[PDB]
Amino acid sequence: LCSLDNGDCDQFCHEEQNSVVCSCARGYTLADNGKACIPTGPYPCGKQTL
Amino acid sequence: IVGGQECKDGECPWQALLINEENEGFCGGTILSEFYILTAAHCLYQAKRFKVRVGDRNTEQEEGGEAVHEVEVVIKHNRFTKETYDFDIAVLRLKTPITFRMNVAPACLPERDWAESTLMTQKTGIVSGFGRTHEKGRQSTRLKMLEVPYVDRNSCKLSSSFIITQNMFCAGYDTKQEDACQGDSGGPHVTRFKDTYFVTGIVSWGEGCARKGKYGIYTKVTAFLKWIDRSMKT
Ligand SMILES: CCc1c(N2CC[C@H](O)C2=O)cccc1S(=O)(=O)N[C@@H](CNC(=O)c1ccc(Cl)s1)C(=O)OCCc1nccn1C
Ligand SMILES: [Ca+2]
Repeated sequence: LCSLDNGDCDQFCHEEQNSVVCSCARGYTLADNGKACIPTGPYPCGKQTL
Repeated sequence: IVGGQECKDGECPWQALLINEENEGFCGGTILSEFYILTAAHCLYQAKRFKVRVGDRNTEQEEGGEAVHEVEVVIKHNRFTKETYDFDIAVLRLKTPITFRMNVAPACLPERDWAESTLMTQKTGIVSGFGRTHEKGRQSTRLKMLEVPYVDRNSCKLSSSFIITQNMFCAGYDTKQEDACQGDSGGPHVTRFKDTYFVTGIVSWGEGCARKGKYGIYTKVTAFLKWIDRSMKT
């Protein structure tokens, strides 16, 4: 499931009781879809300042 | 860095440079947060006093985004072995917090299980620093980056004349003349996943630089994530 395209998670994918659970690093919030990770600030970790 | 490319504006913003008494960069670091820098424990024996410079891309110009930070506390792993460079990890708390901006941003700390199963099974990571551009050369005045293939533990252990511990992994090319080099130690090894960069390594050591059948050796950050998390609350 997390093997199948990271279970559709933007970031952290964990298999808990047969199902995918997505989570996000600090400075990100999980979207309504329970998969995408949304920055909370202008300089979230792991983003090039392009 | 031997070979690879210059870090262009905003490309390597988690790059930190450890600067000695005489303002010479000797080691790299990775910005984890406004207060915490990740580096190699062995870098702590390279200078009696040192500071951390962030947002530096040219060590012969003032691009204007550079800032120097005093280290409040050094957190070295108690099991660091100078003889083997085992447990080659340190965390620096700065006296003053970093202000994120152009060329100044933190790398994400991954969760261990996901990092090992997902990140370190990607083809390549990216290493960066102001280290030497040739094995017996001088250090770079430009911040450089290099894409380095992950190397399976077995091939790596075969390759090394020195001990490869469980706190180490291997990255770079067999024959191709691109590698990290002296001065890059302590700097970032990051892995891109869906356009987000996670810290996966610390530049630790190598048998010279870019030698045939020899790889760069990186502290396995994934094995120290709880140690890093614990250090960052004191
Ligand atoms: C035999 C390896 C070695 C050891 N170590 C390590 C444990 C083992 O017991 C041993 O003997 C010690 C000293 C020198 C050398 S060396 O001369 O062969 N290679 C140099 C240069 N290459 C690189 O830095 C890299 C290449 C690819 C990546 Cl990735 S780092 C090095 O590793 O310097 C690290 C120290 C340092 N950091 C900043 C400044 N300095 C001086
Ligand atoms: Ca500069």
